Amino acid sequence: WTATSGSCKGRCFELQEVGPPDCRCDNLCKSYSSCCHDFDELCLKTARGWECTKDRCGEVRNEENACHCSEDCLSRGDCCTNYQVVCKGESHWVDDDCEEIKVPECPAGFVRPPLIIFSVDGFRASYMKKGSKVMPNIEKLRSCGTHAPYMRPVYPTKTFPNLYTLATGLYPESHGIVGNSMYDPVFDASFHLRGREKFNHRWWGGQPLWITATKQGVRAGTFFWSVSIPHERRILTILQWLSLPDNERPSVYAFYSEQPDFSGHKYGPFGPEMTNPLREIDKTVGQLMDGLKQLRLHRCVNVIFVGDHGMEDVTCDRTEFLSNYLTNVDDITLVPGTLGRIRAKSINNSKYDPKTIIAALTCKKPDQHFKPYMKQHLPKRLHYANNRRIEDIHLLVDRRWHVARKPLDVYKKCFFQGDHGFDNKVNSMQTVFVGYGPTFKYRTKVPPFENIELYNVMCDLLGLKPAPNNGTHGSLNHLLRTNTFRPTMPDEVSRPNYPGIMYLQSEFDLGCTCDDKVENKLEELNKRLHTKGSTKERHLLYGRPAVLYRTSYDILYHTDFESGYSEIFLMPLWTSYTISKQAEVSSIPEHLTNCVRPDVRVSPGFSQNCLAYKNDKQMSYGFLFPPYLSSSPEAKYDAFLVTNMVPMYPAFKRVWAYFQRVLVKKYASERNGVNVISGPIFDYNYDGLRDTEDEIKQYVEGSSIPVPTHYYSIITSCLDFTQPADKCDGPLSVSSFILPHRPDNDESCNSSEDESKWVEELMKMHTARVRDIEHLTGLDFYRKTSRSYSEILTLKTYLHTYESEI
Ligand SMILES: *[C@@H]1O[C@H](CO)[C@@H](O[C@@H]2O[C@H](CO)[C@@H](O[C@@H]3O[C@H](CO[C@H]4O[C@H](CO)[C@@H](O)[C@H](O[C@H]5O[C@H](CO)[C@@H](O)[C@H](O)[C@@H]5O[C@H]5O[C@H](CO)[C@@H](O)[C@H](O)[C@@H]5O)[C@@H]4O)[C@@H](O)[C@H](O[C@H]4O[C@H](CO)[C@@H](O)[C@H](O)[C@@H]4O[C@H]4O[C@H](CO)[C@@H](O)[C@H](O)[C@@H]4O)[C@@H]3O)[C@H](O)[C@H]2NC(C)=O)[C@H](O)[C@H]1NC(C)=O
Ligand SMILES: Cn1c(COc2ccc(S(C)(=O)=O)cc2C(C)(C)C)n[nH]c1=O
Ligand SMILES: [Ca+2]
Ligand SMILES: [Ca+2]
Ligand code: NA
Ligand code: NA
Ligand SMILES: [Zn+2]
Repeated sequence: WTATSGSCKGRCFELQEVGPPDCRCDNLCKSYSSCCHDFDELCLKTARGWECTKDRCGEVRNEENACHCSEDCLSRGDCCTNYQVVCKGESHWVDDDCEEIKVPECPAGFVRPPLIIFSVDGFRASYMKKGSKVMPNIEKLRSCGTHAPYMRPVYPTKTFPNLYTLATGLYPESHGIVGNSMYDPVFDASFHLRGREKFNHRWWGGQPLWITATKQGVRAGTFFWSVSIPHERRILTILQWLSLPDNERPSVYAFYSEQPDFSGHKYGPFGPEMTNPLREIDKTVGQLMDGLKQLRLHRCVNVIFVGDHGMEDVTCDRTEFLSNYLTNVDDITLVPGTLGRIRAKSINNSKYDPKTIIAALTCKKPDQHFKPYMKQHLPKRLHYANNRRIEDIHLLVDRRWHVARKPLDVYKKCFFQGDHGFDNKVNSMQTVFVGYGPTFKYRTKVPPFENIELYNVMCDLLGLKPAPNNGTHGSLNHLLRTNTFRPTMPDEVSRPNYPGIMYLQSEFDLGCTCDDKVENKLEELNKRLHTKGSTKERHLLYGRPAVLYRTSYDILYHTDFESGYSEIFLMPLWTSYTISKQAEVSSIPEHLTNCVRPDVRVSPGFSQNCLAYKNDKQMSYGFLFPPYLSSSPEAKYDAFLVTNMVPMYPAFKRVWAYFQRVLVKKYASERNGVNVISGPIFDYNYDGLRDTEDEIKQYVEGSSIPVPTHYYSIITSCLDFTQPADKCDGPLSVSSFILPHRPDNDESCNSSEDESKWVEELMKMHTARVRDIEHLTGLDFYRKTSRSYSEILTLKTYLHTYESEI
């Protein structure tokens, strides 16, 4: 119930929410069906439109008008945004030369530069160049402020998950808005675009920027705008709030546009109908900047122009139907479109079986345009699994396609020509970032970055402490002139042991064999040096990784590689080695095919054993430092130490052996040497975070040897590839991956072919940031470089996409 009989007189767009059943005059009242009777009359004036004209200049104030051109309008804070241009001979902001804003130039009473977040829905990154001729205001912001060539959204590349990730710094699995449609089995409740359930607070996790500001005494304007309130009125409302007395005035404001997404769905991303929406968004930017210039705030406010996701060409005829795959299509519920989520239609149906659904959807048609995954098997870079609202079965849909349950859903539910939601590495899904103002840099281009990083920067711009989030604070310091965040490196929690030779060969009973009893003061002293770390500077180029949790581990040195060996997990946490451009690849000698050697530095009790692998009929083993890249026949024997061995399903060893034998040297050739750090990851509860020993669900049969869920590699070289990786004087270049450790290659439909046709494609799909490996391992990399810490944090957030140029 709402007693809509109270009044909005002098309450229009009030900032406080008055409690039911008293009628509301705040922006959300429309959405709630609760505005006072006179809200439209008083608060949504439209008389005479939005622009001053010569005849209106100096007019007698008529309170009916949408905006004013009377002499008193500046002191009332309610002139039309073009007032000073039309009536007072001023220029539009866009027509002014850009001039560096070295310090905030703010009216008296302003405690800090206000922040205005101008969000545009479906604004694809390439509109900035492709539409530049028709967006002069946006082009001025872009060229004069700080901009990236694109900003990476989160998956799924849908509106609500991205807008709320921008507001919170969290992945959707953590903030809870995992789609624009969701079912929460604990609540037994459904969230939809239409309707009221979506306003219930239990959907919205984390702490969004307006709540962060409010808790810390910084006032915020509205972020959600009722769809019926025209953009011109939204802008006028922000400018009115900016004229409030100091103690009442917000410091952070948001404007939202439903365009160009609305038209992009109808016309496609580059439909000729798209020019007009771009022009109209640019005109709204110009209204805002003219309005700020009138208020003498145009060199005071920081403005962020940011999008939620892009837009791809998608038509009704490019739809895959699950009814062409599944016999039981009526026993499932599908969340459809540019991603699929499948769960049982009835929880009482005990014939429902996810395994048979996955198999029926796997590589069943030659040009199949989606791929099924259990959510824990999705690429870890999507961070899309740890939430009960994400169904166990996920379909990753190819760009330009949809998936639906049955044909009748697509015509009895072509209209549309655009859509979005695909993998957030896809070029068409990328979106925009420009920052303009005193706190941003001037005429500065920054590399692409992920939208999860922006919350921390928005908090920096407002003087706020961010709530805990998934940004890496400091990684975007290069966007900023002032207010940078100067992080310290985390403290190492566990110090390593450095064991020497402590065990005789006969103390081991591992069931291993090696043909190595093949026998010198020249060479003997030299090999002793290698075991004490004499080549460590060659192979550990950026310092040893720090272990950020409590554990027991040993540093082991070798001619060709260094490792941090866990006594708890019986294998390395990390193995580091450098491969120069000149390195040669060799084979494993015949006499050494099954060789595994006890490591006399590490007790039998803290070693793996060969018998466990013999007995586990499903599990084989591989090596972290590859025997193929040994520096000499004699150094090769180190690669067969039991302390370099890790458990590997035979199907995965196909992938691993091709990476080690072919791709590492290919990368060293291309990049002028590479440093590689490789290791295991254990994430059995798919939370993106290192498992403790009691979370491990699978061991090599009969043993305490844990089976990794993934294997990672971090591959680093010099950004200036004229310099070799091991003699690099400037910035670094990195690429990394987190490969799932699976017992089949069902993910790769072409896996019956030679590894040259499918393995690198797999690895590209599982590209990762170093930060993702840090969360998964409790390790901190790049501790000893010559580079600034913020530059290293930017490096650790980098993701190599193998997408073509934007
Ligand atoms: C991205 O950044 C985020 C933010 O930094 C990282 O997420 C944090 O990760 C922590 C570890 O996973 C997690 O810490 C837990 O907090 C518990 C208290 O949780 C509530 O309070 C906080 C603080 O206000 C709140 O934010 C939480 O919000 C979640 O929950 C509601 C839903 O109920 C949602 O609305 C919201 O979206 C959010 O959901 C997300 O997180 C939860 C987990 O909290 C997931 O389940 C969801 O799927 C979703 O992803 C909560 O309201 C605290 O109780 C936990 O403590 C247990 O574990 C510790 C380990 O230290 C142990 O010592 C304790 O004994 C305790 O165990 C007991 O409970 C167990 C479970 O019943 C039981 O098994 C035991 O036997 C014990 O009885 C834990 O400390 C933190 O909450 C989240 N924060 C957020 C916002 O998500 C995230 O990891 C980063 N991602 C990456 C990849 O780096
Ligand atoms: C989608 N949407 C809106 C605008 O909603 C937002 C606009 C901007 C920002 S942020 C944080 O990017 O500045 C967040 C939001 C959420 C949805 C979080 C409240 N109004 N109406 C409507 O349908
Ligand atoms: Ca959107
Ligand atoms: Ca985990
Ligand atoms: Na075996
Ligand atoms: Na296959
Ligand atoms: Zn859309």
